[PDB]
Amino acid sequence: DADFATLEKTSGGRLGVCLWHPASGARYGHRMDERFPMCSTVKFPLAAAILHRVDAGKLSLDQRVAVRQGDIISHSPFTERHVGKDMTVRDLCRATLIISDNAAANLLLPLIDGPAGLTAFLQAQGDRITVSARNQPELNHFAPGDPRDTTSPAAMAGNLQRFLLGDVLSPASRQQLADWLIDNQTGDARLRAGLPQGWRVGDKTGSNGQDTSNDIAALWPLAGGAPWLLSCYLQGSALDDDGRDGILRQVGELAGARL
Repeated sequence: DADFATLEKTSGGRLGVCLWHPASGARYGHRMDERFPMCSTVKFPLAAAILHRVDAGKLSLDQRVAVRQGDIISHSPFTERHVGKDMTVRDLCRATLIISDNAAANLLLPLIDGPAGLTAFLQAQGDRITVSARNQPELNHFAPGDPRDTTSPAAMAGNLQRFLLGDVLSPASRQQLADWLIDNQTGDARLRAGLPQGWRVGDKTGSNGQDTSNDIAALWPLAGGAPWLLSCYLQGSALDDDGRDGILRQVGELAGARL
């Protein structure tokens, strides 16, 4: 927890990291309780809330949601192909997670009573910090003192534990959720690029395109054993997307030396 301070100086802005090993209780990080904008990382608790409602019989992964032209916004590469028809909830979950389909998240949110319902879901599972207030794209707005669409590195690391390793979800739902993060397509130049060999990575990313990039991940040891959880938030950085990706890569390098 001193390498992160040195790394934060390179970034500019605020760097929040939480590396947690639940089986042993080891914890490393920096600004672990400060609030950072979630950006697209809000899609991970969004998918878990969907699966939890599915496990409760109040929703089905095979029910289909209509897609109209008004639902399409920027960076929605899968939902834009289904204007005038429908898509299964399962495919909407996959699209919003592995490629960060923005419209797919706006179509999943009303199924769990919107951002207010997502916050109510997070509070019921034990997360009293994370606040989900808006949908895409305005959830990327952030200002100090404004807790809307924010989380903490420790809170999101705990959510990774509850939904992937805990018993919040059914064994089939939590394994499907892990498989989605493993199939992520947007994190090759971020945490994955710095993490060492011998670990399976599942992650979800986020970015505002100017000064904020986030990446939360689960670290399964390929040689068997208990997994780690790594949340990383970088807000207000002076580096652009490629530079912030380099900071996220170095976070993976620092975490790899602590495994």
